[PDB]
Amino acid sequence: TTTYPGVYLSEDAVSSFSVNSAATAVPLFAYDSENTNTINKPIQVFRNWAEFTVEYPTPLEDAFYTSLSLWFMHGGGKCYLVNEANIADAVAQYDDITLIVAAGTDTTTYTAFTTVVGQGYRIFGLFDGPKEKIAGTAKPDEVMEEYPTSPFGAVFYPWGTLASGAAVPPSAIAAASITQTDRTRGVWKAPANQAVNGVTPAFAVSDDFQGKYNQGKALNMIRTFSGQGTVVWGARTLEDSDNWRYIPVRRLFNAVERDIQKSLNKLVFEPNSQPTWQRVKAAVDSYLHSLWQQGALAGNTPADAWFVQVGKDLTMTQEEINQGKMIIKIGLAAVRPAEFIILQFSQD
Amino acid sequence: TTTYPGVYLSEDAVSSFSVNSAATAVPLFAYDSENTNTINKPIQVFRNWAEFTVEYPTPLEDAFYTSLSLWFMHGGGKCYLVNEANIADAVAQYDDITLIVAAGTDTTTYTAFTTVVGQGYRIFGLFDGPKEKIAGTAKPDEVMEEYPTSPFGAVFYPWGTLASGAAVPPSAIAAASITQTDRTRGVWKAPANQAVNGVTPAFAVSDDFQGKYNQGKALNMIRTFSGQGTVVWGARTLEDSDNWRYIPVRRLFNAVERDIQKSLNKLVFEPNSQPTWQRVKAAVDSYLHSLWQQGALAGNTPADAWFVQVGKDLTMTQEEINQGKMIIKIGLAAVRPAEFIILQFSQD
Amino acid sequence: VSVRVTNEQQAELNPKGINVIRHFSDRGLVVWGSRTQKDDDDWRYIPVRR
Amino acid sequence: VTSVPGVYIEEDASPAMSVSASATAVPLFVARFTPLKPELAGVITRIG
Repeated sequence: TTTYPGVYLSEDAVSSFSVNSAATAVPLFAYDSENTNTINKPIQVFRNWAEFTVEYPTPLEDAFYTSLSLWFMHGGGKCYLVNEANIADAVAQYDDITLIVAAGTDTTTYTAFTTVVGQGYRIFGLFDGPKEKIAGTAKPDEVMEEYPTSPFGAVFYPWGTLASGAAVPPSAIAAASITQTDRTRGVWKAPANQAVNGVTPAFAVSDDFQGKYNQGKALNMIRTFSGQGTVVWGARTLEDSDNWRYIPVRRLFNAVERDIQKSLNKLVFEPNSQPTWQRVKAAVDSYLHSLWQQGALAGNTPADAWFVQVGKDLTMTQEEINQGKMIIKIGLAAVRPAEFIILQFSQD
Repeated sequence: TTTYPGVYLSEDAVSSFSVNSAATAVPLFAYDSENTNTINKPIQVFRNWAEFTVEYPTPLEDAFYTSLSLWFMHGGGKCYLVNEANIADAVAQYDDITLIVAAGTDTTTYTAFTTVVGQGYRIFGLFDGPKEKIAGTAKPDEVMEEYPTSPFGAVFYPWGTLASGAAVPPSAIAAASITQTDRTRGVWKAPANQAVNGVTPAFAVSDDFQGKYNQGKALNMIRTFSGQGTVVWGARTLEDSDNWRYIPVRRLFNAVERDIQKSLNKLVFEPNSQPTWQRVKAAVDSYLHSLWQQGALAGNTPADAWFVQVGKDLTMTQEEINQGKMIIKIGLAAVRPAEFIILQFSQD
Repeated sequence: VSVRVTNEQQAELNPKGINVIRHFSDRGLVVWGSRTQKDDDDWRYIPVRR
Repeated sequence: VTSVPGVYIEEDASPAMSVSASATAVPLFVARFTPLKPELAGVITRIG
């Protein structure tokens, strides 16, 4: 208003915006409801190794005690611990969960995993394998119907044994390989050849028993080589479709949208006009261009690597503008692991 | 009126209109009247998994408890639960029912299903199969006269067993496949190859026992393959006529009119003139053009895919205009599943 | 707020257009929704009316 | 499908496919043998 004479001043209305990167690793673990040597509190929050020792002063032998001791020993960070009846509540609240691992629970865990997928929370679990010693005489399929088929998760069979103490479920071994990966070099690279320390596998599998379990589903054995030892081996998800294999290409799309959806919550109820459309289009591709130089998604002439478009008649025509909708679409081509390396000799 | 001198102002009389999309999945279930471990309230309304657990604290073994636990575990939403004597009341009130499934009730359910079809409520039920083990020696027809022949419904035989607990009636298994279909990719695609999780079929059927039950009626077995598992198989309704087969082509016409009939309730008692006829004609085809680019109904030159016409002498001549009637007709060609894929080799 | 509203009955109250005061964890209380009463495509929004 | 304003997330799903070749080898033999265990009497067995 301009009621009285004098010196008035106004400032800018709106400023720029951009997305903040990630967290990339916050797991919740699988407590057991019938367990005794533990607290009756369902949800615990642990931040580092310090308070875990003052809460649990004695070294135990249970599967959860051997799992968190393997998480923190390879780095690790803020990790939760919930009972196996309250996953569907704990994911919908804490707003930062990435991994649902199974610390030796199978039956009631697979139902609570596919529950929070059904609402579309964009999460990535990972499961256990069978207990001991597939004989390898026959039956390649009947050990694989007890696992929920979905593009979220792997199984990690061979059951490392932790020669210091008792056995370790392999979800903890797989979760430790992701921690020293995203801290070292990105999330688009597979938790594939980074070695773990202090864990030996109980079995020696083969070179060819990997072969018959590489199609259909994704056993993803844990095999020890000469030189580098006790390393993980194979990064494959449960389906075999040419869009959704290769666990790192799933986690790339899984973490490239949880930072855009987190940022655009302060841009709703904004006027659906022309200066909005040229500002979101100029803010998204400035995040992808920072992601293309880092080697996350492959392609020259970076108009070929991705595309962003938003407008008035290419998308969201006039009648659905009157309903308030503001629809966009972006598409990008990620990288894939070089799982097979073949090389040809000739004479020329 | 223009009584006194001064500045008057008027505004526009009528504005544009368009249709709102859909809901596509609100089921009501089949309670049992003689059941004891339950509430005597006939009509319950459940919205998600939270209040279902506080109402039913103990895990039970009854057919309805195993049905809703399979609905919510694959996503799901707002679902009702009515006794088997009050379907004819609950559909006529709540104005959003789409599916009438049978949770292990056959005798009194088939009468209440065909009741609300008789008033033309445009609904699509789905039924159970026979109990166990067609021997396959003979008799292809005598298991199929106890089912009401209508273009609404299927049977879904093999009675999945839910290896965690007790048996599951296959109406719940079929209803879970529709939920992760319309959320993923449209309603015109059949609940056909999207896999379910945590349910194993009790039987292994055949490759050819599907064959003799594919004509006449539509057994639509549930068969487990290698790789992808426990998937549904076959989308066929009860008749074999070349207009009404293929369950997705029924639900396409079933949901393309429940949004036009919902919208035109605010356009009755409007003057039947020339500016009305050019406005409904320009509002319907702007909804079909949004539906043609999405791949719902097939055809190039989109004047060939549908047609809309409304006028004074092509339809609704002068005498039935004096009775108030405003009749239109629109016609469109949908898509159909590629149930059979044959391929021919040659040499040229 | 006096009564805590959740997202599953936000779906019912956002048609028959009435607005809602929401509670969030990080930023506290906030107003939510900007729809007027009568729901033809002429004026369904507060600013287009104002 | 959309009631609370919020922000919604959505992806495009498609069965887009390609074809890769297997090997034309590894038969089975139906001669007579002497198995060591009774479950190896009449079932197909993979030999590496």
